Amino acid sequence: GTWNGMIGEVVMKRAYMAVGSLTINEERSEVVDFSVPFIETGISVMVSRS
Amino acid sequence: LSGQADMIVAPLTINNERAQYIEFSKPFKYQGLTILVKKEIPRSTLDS
Amino acid sequence: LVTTGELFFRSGFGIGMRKDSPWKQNVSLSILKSHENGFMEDLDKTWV
Ligand SMILES: *[C@@H]1O[C@H](CO)[C@@H](O[C@@H]2O[C@H](CO)[C@@H](O)[C@H](O)[C@H]2NC(C)=O)[C@H](O)[C@H]1NC(C)=O
Ligand SMILES: O=C(O)[C@H]1CN(CCCP(=O)(O)O)CCN1
Repeated sequence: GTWNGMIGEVVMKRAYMAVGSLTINEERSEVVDFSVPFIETGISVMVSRS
Repeated sequence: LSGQADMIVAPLTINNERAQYIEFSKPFKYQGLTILVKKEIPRSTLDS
Repeated sequence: LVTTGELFFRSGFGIGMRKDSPWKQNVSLSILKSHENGFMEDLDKTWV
């Protein structure tokens, strides 16, 4: 239940705003406010060019 | 903005103007931008 | 029909109306809920 790391700092107001390459999760959504993303990502697969 | 319809559902981009006028939620679908042409039928040009 | 080169303006489409409406948070809730069940992939396999 207790958040740690960057999320923990934001929850405990130690870090006001957050900066980092962290994706969007529902658990974080309930404890912080997710801003508009600046780049996209997701479940991707990489294969050898061959 | 005139109050005719309540909620909008449509694939509309989010520029600065309408964002200033009204806020938006998370983007349900990512997208990019591309030119489209009806290719070309492969043909070798030469006389004889 | 053929697409171009590389795509540009890597944007997103979501949903937003007048500011008198906290429904957009539930919209984000629904999009993440479908992220947790694979429903946009259902839409993709149906349409896209
Ligand atoms: C919008 O999302 C909010 C966030 O939860 C919803 O608010 C809940 O409303 C239900 C009943 O509709 C209550 O049982 C919960 O206690 C509420 N949670 C909180 C803390 O807000 C709401 O249902 C969603 N849509 C509406 C109707 O605004
Ligand atoms: O939000 C975060 O915590 C980071 C985490 N990164 C996880 C890397 C994938 P996996 O967890 O190792 O399978 C992705 C970028 N955002």
